[PDB]
Amino acid sequence: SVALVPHVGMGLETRTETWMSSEGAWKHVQRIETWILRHPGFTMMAAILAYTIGTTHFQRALIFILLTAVTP
Amino acid sequence: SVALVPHVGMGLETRTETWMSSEGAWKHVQRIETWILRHPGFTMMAAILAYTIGTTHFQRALIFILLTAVTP
Amino acid sequence: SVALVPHVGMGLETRTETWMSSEGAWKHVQRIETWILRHPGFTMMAAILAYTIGTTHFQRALIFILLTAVTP
Amino acid sequence: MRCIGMSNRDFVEGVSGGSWVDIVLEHGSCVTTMAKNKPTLDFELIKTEAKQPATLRKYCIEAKLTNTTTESRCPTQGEPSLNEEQDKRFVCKHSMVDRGWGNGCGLFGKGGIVTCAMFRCKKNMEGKVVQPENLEYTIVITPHSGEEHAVGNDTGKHGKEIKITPQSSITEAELTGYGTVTMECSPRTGLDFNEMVLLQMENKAWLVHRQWFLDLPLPWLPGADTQGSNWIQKETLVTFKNPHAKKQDVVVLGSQEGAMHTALTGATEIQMSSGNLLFTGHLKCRLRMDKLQLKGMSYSMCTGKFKVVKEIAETQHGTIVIRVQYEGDGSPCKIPFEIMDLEKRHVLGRLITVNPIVTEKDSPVNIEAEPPFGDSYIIIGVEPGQLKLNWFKKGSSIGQMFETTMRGAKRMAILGDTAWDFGSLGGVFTSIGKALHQVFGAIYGAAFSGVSWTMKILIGVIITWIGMNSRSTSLSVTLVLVGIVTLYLGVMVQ
Amino acid sequence: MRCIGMSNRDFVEGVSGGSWVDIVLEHGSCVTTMAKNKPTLDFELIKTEAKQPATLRKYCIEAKLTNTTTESRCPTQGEPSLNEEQDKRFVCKHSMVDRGWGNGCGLFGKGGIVTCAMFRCKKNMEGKVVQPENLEYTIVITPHSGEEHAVGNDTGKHGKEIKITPQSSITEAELTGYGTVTMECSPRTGLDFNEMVLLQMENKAWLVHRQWFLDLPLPWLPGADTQGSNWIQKETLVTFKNPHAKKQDVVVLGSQEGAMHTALTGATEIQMSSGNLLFTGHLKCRLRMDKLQLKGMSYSMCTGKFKVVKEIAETQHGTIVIRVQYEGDGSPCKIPFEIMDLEKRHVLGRLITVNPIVTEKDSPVNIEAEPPFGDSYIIIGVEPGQLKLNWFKKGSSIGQMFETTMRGAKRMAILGDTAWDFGSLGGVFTSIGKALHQVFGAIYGAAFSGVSWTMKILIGVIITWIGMNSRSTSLSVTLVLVGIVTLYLGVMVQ
Amino acid sequence: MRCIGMSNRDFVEGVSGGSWVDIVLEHGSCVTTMAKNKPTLDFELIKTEAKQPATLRKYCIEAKLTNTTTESRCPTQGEPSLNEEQDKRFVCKHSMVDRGWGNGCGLFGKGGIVTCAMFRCKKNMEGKVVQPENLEYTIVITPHSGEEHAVGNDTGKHGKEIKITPQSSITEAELTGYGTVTMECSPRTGLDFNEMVLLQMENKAWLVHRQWFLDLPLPWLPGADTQGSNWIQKETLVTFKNPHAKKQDVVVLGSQEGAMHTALTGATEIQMSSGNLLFTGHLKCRLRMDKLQLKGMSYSMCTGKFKVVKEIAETQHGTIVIRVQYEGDGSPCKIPFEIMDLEKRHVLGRLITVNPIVTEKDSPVNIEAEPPFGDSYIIIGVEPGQLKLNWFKKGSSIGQMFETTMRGAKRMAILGDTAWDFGSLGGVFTSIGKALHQVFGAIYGAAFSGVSWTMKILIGVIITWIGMNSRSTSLSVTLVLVGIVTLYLGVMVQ
Ligand SMILES: *[C@@H]1O[C@H](CO)[C@@H](O)[C@H](O)[C@H]1NC(C)=O
Ligand SMILES: *[C@@H]1O[C@H](CO)[C@@H](O)[C@H](O)[C@H]1NC(C)=O
Ligand SMILES: *[C@@H]1O[C@H](CO)[C@@H](O)[C@H](O)[C@H]1NC(C)=O
Ligand SMILES: *[C@@H]1O[C@H](CO)[C@@H](O)[C@H](O)[C@H]1NC(C)=O
Ligand SMILES: *[C@@H]1O[C@H](CO)[C@@H](O)[C@H](O)[C@H]1NC(C)=O
Ligand SMILES: *[C@@H]1O[C@H](CO)[C@@H](O)[C@H](O)[C@H]1NC(C)=O
Repeated sequence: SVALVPHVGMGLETRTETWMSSEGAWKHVQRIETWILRHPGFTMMAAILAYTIGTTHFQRALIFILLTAVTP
Repeated sequence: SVALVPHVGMGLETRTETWMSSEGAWKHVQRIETWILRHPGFTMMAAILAYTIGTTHFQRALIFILLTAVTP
Repeated sequence: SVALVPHVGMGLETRTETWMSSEGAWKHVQRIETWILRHPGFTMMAAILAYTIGTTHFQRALIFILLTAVTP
Repeated sequence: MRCIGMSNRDFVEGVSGGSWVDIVLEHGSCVTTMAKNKPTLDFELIKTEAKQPATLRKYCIEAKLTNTTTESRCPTQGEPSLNEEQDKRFVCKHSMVDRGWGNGCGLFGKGGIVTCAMFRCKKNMEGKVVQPENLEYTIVITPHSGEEHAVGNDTGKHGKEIKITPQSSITEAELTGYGTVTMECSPRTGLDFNEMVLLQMENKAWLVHRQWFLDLPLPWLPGADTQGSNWIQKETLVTFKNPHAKKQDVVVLGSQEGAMHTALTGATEIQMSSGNLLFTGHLKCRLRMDKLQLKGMSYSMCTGKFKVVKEIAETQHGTIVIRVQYEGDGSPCKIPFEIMDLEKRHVLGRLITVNPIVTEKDSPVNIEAEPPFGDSYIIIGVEPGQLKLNWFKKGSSIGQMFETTMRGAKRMAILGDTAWDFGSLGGVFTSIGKALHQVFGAIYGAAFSGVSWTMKILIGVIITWIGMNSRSTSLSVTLVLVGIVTLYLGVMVQ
Repeated sequence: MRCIGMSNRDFVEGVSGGSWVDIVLEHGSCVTTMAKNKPTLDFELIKTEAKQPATLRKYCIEAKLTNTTTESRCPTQGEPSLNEEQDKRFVCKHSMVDRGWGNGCGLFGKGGIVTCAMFRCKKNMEGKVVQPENLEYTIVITPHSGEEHAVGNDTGKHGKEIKITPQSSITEAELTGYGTVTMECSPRTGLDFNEMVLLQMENKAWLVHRQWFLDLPLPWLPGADTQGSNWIQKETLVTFKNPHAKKQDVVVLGSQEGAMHTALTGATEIQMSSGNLLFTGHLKCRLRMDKLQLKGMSYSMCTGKFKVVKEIAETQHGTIVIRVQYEGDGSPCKIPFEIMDLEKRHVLGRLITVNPIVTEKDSPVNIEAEPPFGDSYIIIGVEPGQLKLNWFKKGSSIGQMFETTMRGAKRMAILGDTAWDFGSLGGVFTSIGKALHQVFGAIYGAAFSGVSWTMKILIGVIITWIGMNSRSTSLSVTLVLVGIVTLYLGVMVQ
Repeated sequence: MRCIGMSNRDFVEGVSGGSWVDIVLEHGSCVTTMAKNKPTLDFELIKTEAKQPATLRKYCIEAKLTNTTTESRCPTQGEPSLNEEQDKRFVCKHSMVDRGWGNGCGLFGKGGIVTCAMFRCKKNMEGKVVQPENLEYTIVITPHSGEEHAVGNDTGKHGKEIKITPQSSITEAELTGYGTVTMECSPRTGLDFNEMVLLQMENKAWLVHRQWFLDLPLPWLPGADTQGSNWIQKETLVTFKNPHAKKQDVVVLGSQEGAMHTALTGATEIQMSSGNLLFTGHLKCRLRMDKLQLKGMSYSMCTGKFKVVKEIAETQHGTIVIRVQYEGDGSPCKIPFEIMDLEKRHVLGRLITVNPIVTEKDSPVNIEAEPPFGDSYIIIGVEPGQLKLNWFKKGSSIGQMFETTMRGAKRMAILGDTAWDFGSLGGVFTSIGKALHQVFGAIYGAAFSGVSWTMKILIGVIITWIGMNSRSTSLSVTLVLVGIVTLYLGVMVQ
């Protein structure tokens, strides 16, 4: 749907506040947090998968947060 | 027949578009794609036949695409 | 177009000859031979290209005839 | 007798387990079935009637474009719209033209332009799918009765007509004086119409493949359509040109009837004028001759004389037909027909026409028989009045072996796994042979699915070369024989 | 005066090369310019009047399905057709359902089924585009004169309202007694509308990107459509549910007002009721005050005293405003306003309201001045009657420098390469800086096309880690700088 | 001004040695020539009249068979002869059928059969050829004068129509007040019609190759034939089917109009209703402006005011067009048009419309000029009354460089060695370059004779792989260059 694709990043931002600039800016972080809280099993599975696939102590956390972010 | 051997590449191409310029350009590509998706067995057979005849990792794919494109 | 895709190989061939059984059998062969006679430069170019790309004394002629028949 | 004029003629000499024998009757061919103590018959599949055809898809071969409308739009102002775009009858296309102050616009750039034209189909070809259950195979059964004109008579009135229908797999054919025969045909198995369409176009009909008929790049409408105004994929018969990027002109292509004809190089031509008449394919049936009796078996040997009405004529397979007229009394009798060598040690040749009899007086009867290779003597009469006809039949044993091997190979190439059941009397050997051939034919159809005969030859040569280059055992000779089979299938096609 | 009540306010103290200065006026902010011997001015872009809007595309947000019809087809007999399929107003879809003897057909399998429903959009949204030549930027210019309620008066009637239009870029503004000023702005370059779309929906308007607007998954029709019946991509609002493959039920989705509102997070809201009123964006241009003269320079220093009307109030940027009323004789005069320290060795602070005068006797005059950090004394009157007003301005020089650096960084993040023209007085240094920042911003936009602020922070942290891990010289510090500026653009967004 | 509306527009900016310049005028494109002291001109090859067409060969697309006769011969008796065998109108074909006693014969075997049918062509197409001296290239020359209706006016009535004829190569064009210009073409060099054929079919004409037209597998007759009854190669439109080897029936194929339209995927459509109107091709030839003079160069600079009639609009190449009307007195004057930077120090943008003048009062004047990238101030009036309009042109210097490089590459790929003469001012460098390009194009046409664009891409990537695999010096880089030019030629097709 249209709601899936947001208007952020288009470069048309100015000094004036945008539409739904207060709650729409942090809504992704909040939805990811509540999704992780509702699904802790998938979170731990992605964590151990990133831990066993990274093996660099930096790519582990990167792949972990990517797997928890790309999953709505 | 008459429909075969089109008037392509004859060197008379100019700045203006030719007869059947939109559909005639990708006509062969589209018909080959249709013939491949309709008969994938021959595609895999030609791939297996070319993998054992190329022996250079480049002639294999070349002979494969040539076999899948030569068949009308 | 529709004439580009024939009805050959469909497995419905019976004892009775099919439509265009006399001229349709050697139609592609004779059209390729006439296209060769009308365009010998491309034939010799494909021949030398396949000779330089084969380096095995067998796949040269195969690639040559494939490149000659694949071009309508 | 009717099978004699046929060139591609087959001879079955097998009955076992209840005189049942599996034969495959072809439209262009005919099968001569003979036994030891049972009369010989000639089965020819002369027609296939397909009733209640269901329209699958109608394509347009020649059309026209009326109400040519065009409207441009200024650049950076969206696309142009038309009231004819909402009607799918109007084929429409959008493109970009050069818009500036000379075209009534304010900006200079690529402006959208829509071109619509009412697509009216001038002539259309129809696609009909027929269920394998509504078929009707017309089979003529000519018994070797030795009539004056039964030899090669394709007009009929000499044999019996059987309408093999899937509704009644079991059927009986009652002959004149030979009794009744059983013919259990399997029309659903051989030449299945579930993937075949009866494409009709300008009084010319073809038996096309369904998968090949569905993906034809032509404007089509479903068979359920009764209006005929809506067409799917109208862009295949309609082109849009943008000369100099100034205006868009829409043009209707010519009649695709010639393109269709040159696109049907593998489809078989049939007759669809008042009824769907398929004249191609095959029909495999088991034949049972338990109730079939020899006409005139109770007749004794007539001690009269015979006269040669028609000279001995050798057919393409080597069987000779001789027309002899009985002169003596007692017309119902058994003709003492035999074929011996020059020294006349014993009967060396065989008789195609089993138990030749004389029906009525002064009626020339025909007798077909396969003489041996070389010189032979045909004996027609009894010792007092005897016709010792000398006949030299060309050929050899190895020659006939090669001919019958090539005929069997061609039959296997044409019928696939159905030719292995031709003349099969049962058993584990023929069963496993047919099973292996069916598996190999399925693999071949998966590999060689829609390739041409030239491509078949090329792939066979490549496979043979790879097999000859294969140094490992148990894998080279298999590839060589596969390549030879592919070469044979390529040289034996259409 | 009008610029004092503004939270986001800028101060320009540069004029050279012909008394010109480049300033960037924004809608939410305002610019307070001043010179050495020229009167200070306050420029505020209050409104942008976009005229002659051309609708390029109208998306549907809520529709209704009428005349819902459907029909199924027997398996292996093609697709089912409907008379409504030829009408693009009817959205349709083909699928397969279980067909057998219980449904009315004879074959058992997957039969084709189609269902058509008339797509009648009840409410929709409109997307328009305006040419950059049709803009009208309304800019208010309020000179510091010192009326009774001039400070923070956003109603108007205090300055001049100039309508910058690209039809006449060069234009003069005639003030009351301050002479004339020159300001050509060319709204084409600032906030170009060639890639932006004004989107209107339920009396709520947004300034969306053109590419983001064209790729909206909603039923749309071109802006040139006047009937509104034919829609494109109607399958986004109309779905077809086939439970258990029995029947295909068509149904329209809910209203997309909320989905669009949550889809317009990065879009800036504007007002479109009777005219296109843009209240966002920026406008960078050159201002020439060579013809600008000081109002009241011919007046001498009056000897009368002053009385404080309103107490000294410090603004958000450090400037103070004092409202004083003249009591002596000879009201038209130059107020001896200054800011000194305790010992009064010389003036330490600067005066914002250049040349403060009293226009009328018994009229409160507002004086704005920027005192130094720490303690300061504001002298207003002559030595007989003098106002000794103490003021303690909190902060330090390092704090002011950090605040100015943060403001400049925010301006460069909001305007991009346009902020480098803010307060520019020419020269090769600022020119090469603007060029380098323009190339860097082009590369940034090519890399960060439409990423979110969270993904922006993520890529910034990634680049910072790569730079800290890269051990090469002249290549890691650049990566750390890119990571820092990406983190800053992430935390300073929306 | 007519060249402004064209998207594919070229700009020639060179004259030397008598002000001669070689330009290639195309039908889809237009040429804009300009000098430093001579007025700019716009050349558009709008039409090519081909007179005196001689029919070379008429092909048949739809025929009809009548008087279908057949005759079967007994085996071992030769081929059956009919009275229609000598008649060249009747198409015949010999075959073998099964002959025996059932067919009226005495022997059994393969008997010869002949089937003749009168070949009556109902619909056919005609190929014509025209001598290269019978061409008449219509070239419109619209000088930049400033008429409000001259910008992109394809209707004409504003320029001069020149009929370039190979009999009269050197021709003169007399403009209104700009003087005379010389054009020498002799079209015998380009567009060799000795190897091209105008193929007309159902009021649709194409420009095809002679070798491809003479190799069409269709029933044809020479152009000298009048009766039209004799057709050569009739078997390409008729099929002789021998079902079951019983009888040989001949059936005429459908209309080959659709198959022909398919066979013309690279042919260019033209107009042939009453005269052969070629709207494709090119004409490279020389233009001499030595006799050409600037109109109104002796006029002074008028001091009056100007008003903007039409706003500034940028073309696809970047040249802006401004329509402004003069207000003051003294109508015959010279418009002080200039394009300066933000600082207004020196002119940067060049004027496409050189020497803009005001012809009559109350008449809008069009002025085209190429502004620099970024912001540019267009000054139209004198210091007191001046239209200082700022315009922002997007792009960069490297952007325009890549754009013009791609334009030149496309022109080369389209014109062969002819594009090297575009804007050629003479010298040894361009001469040897054109010679090398002609040799390379000859070798290319020898190698890439009639291959499609897909085959072009395939051969290009193959040559690129071979060049990357080659390790020898001076052989890898040339092979990579051949591969990449083949890739570009395959990409830019149709
Ligand atoms: C199309 O043209 C015909 C003939 O000019 C006319 O009768 C008809 O009204 C037009 N419109 C439609 C929709 O057929
Ligand atoms: C072309 O010139 C003619 C001259 O009469 C004018 O009527 C017409 O409007 C012009 N076309 C344009 C400006 O597109
Ligand atoms: C839909 O139905 C209504 C009433 O049931 C009718 O008025 C309308 O014409 C119909 N729409 C069609 C047939 O397109
Ligand atoms: C603002 O200016 C208006 C017009 O001069 C005046 O009526 C008003 O009192 C001033 N102050 C406020 C707070 O509106
Ligand atoms: C063809 O048949 C028609 C039928 O009447 C006849 O008039 C004509 O003479 C015949 N032509 C030939 C060449 O036999
Ligand atoms: C076929 O039989 C019919 C029976 O009436 C006869 O008239 C006809 O002559 C026979 N055909 C041949 C070729 O003998």
